[PDB]
Amino acid sequence: STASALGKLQDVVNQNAQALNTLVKQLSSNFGAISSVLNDILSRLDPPE
Amino acid sequence: SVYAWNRKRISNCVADYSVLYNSASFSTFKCYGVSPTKLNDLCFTNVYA
Repeated sequence: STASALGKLQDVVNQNAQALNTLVKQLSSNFGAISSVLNDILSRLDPPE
Repeated sequence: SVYAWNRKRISNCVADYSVLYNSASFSTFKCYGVSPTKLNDLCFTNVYA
């Protein structure tokens, strides 16, 4: 009947999932470049830049 | 005129930029975010002139 009896295990799972989610989401930052997608900047500029 | 620059919208077209590239009639031919020779591969919409 009583829920939330297994706390620590759920916390572990949530921590891991959150770490993966933020790692994936980090793939969408310009970091100071012109775009966050690599194929485009490959097909948009010359090798020097 | 110098302070009333003419503005033109170009859309729904097909145009070859190689005839513009090889032409020597332009004293200065300089691009910023796109390689001049890549202009016939990727493409966009709503060109401003």
